[PDB]
Amino acid sequence: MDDIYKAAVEQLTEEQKNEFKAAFDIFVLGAEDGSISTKELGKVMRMLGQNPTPEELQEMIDEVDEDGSGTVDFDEFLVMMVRSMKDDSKGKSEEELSDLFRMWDKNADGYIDLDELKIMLQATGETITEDDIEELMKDGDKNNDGRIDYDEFLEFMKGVE
Repeated sequence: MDDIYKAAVEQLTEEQKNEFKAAFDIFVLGAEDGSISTKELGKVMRMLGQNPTPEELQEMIDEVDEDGSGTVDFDEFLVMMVRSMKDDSKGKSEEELSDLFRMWDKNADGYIDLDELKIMLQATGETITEDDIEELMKDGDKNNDGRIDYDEFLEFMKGVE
């Protein structure tokens, strides 16, 4: 069963790449080739903050090792990593968008206005004249709204952040 995963890995994001070498480097501890033993494959999951099950793992390799080596290589890990992702109830970017929405909305309205837009100037430092504040608002507004909602706000940063 490699195809079922090939679809998840090919559709995955660069994130999985960082989280991979990030932890992988820990096990290998900066070595030439540190293949995480299957028996440890159950520990790597717990190290990623979660409720793994090393008891079921033994049942997997017992019937099929997906290779018959006894160790965990790159592909093996990358596959298992996403293998768990399957069937879940928590996977959205909104959670992260909520944070930003607040940074650009610190009052009690829940909408990014002209005054909330200029805030960007401080987020970067100092540059351009007031025209920058008006221009921006014109690039995000003037579309029959008069203001900047969430879907409109998050959509902006989703294309430049």
